[PDB]
Amino acid sequence: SALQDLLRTLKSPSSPQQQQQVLNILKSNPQLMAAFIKQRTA
Amino acid sequence: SALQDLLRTLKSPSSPQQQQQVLNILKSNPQLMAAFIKQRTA
Amino acid sequence: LVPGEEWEFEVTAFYRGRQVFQQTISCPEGLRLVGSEVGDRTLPGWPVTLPDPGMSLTDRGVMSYVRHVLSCLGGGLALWRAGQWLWAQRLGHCHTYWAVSEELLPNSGHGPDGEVPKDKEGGVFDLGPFIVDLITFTEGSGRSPRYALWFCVGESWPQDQPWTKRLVMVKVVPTCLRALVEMARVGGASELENTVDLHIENS
Amino acid sequence: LVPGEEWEFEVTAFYRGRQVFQQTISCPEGLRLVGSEVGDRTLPGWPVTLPDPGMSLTDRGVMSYVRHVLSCLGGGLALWRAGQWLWAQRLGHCHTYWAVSEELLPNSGHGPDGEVPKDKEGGVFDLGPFIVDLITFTEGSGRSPRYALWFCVGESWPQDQPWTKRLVMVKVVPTCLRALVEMARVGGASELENTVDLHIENS
Repeated sequence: SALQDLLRTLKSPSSPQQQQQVLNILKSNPQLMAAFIKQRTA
Repeated sequence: SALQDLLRTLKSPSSPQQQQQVLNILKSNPQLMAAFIKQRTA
Repeated sequence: LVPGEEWEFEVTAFYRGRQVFQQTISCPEGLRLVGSEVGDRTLPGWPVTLPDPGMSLTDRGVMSYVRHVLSCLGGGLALWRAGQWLWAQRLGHCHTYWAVSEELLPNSGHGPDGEVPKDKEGGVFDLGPFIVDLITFTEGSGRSPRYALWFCVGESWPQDQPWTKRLVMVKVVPTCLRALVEMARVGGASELENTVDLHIENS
Repeated sequence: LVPGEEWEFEVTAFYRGRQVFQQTISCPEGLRLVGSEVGDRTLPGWPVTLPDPGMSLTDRGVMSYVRHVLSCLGGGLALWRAGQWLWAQRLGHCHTYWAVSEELLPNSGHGPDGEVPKDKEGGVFDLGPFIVDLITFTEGSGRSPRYALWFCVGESWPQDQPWTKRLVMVKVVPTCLRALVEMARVGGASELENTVDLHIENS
């Protein structure tokens, strides 16, 4: 659910397609996800 | 009228200010007016 | 085939430097940059018709040449995703050179990354290095990952010469990659060089 | 200070190469590019407030430096017409370099035409050579006269690096000049070089 959390930090408008494509890259690249989480917690 | 002819040959929209400023440069430079006239004929 | 694996592309076209077209497209078959009618859907990929230069230009010489390379696009420039790669192919008669670079500038002269192949498809972008560079960007490397694909159509890639001299330049942006880098910026990553010297009176 | 020396200007500002502001303004007193509140209207010239980078950007580092530069603009960069010349004067703390260039690319590295003076005004555009070049442009040359003034603010002129790396760039175009050159193109003049070499298959 850090998924949904990262998405909401987007200022710019996005399409359902774009969101799903961002989501798929995130949920398939945990090392990238941790990087974003670490950015919020460091 | 000759000046008015040159103004018509302008694709882009324009403010009354812009148009007047163009006309002022035309009235002040007869050799430039000649340049445009010679361009459309010979 | 899995929903979300295909990519949404923002396609922006530049005739002689001037932006003349912009559209965001998302479909599984990818894109085909064409310059004419679409009564020939024998080819796969969504046909993106590049506009006639008469709609936005006044230079007759440029309009004539731009019209020519557009007409010679034929099947067009194909671009789609398969696996971790972005694939491109030149289906017409216009030699097309590409480079991955900055969003706002195709840049020169580090030269084109290569020429878009004709007979077979060629890989033009790898998601692999992107993600790796995004992570280190998040970790404060200061170097933002490139995701903008620029295509020079009909002419040699503009080295040393300004890209605005080219008749037809096209930018394609995977919007999901743009969003990822933005996520890093919002997270606190910056691209600002430490060599910035502000010229401001201090005395 | 009353006759026909009012020039309408299109002002376009770019933060880090990205367009964040554009307005077309015609004022007999000319312009003052500022970056804050306008309670200082004791100064002549229409005050053009450059936008806070929070409205458009996500890069925090860039946002900080842009905000600081805009802060130091003070009285701002002044621009007005008197006679055959365009005059500029730097009223604040931000050093400002200028060049007459293309409409789309401030270009490099032929160097900046100069630095906008502070203690006194300085001419940054002479209408004379423009009209001379305009006439020759209509006579079949390929050289289109330049009328776009670019201003680099708070940093040195981008002489090697891409101009998109500069924090605050501003382009100012006298719309009447733009229209004149457009009349030439409509008249039949073209900027297309004879060195154009199309890369199109012939088999």
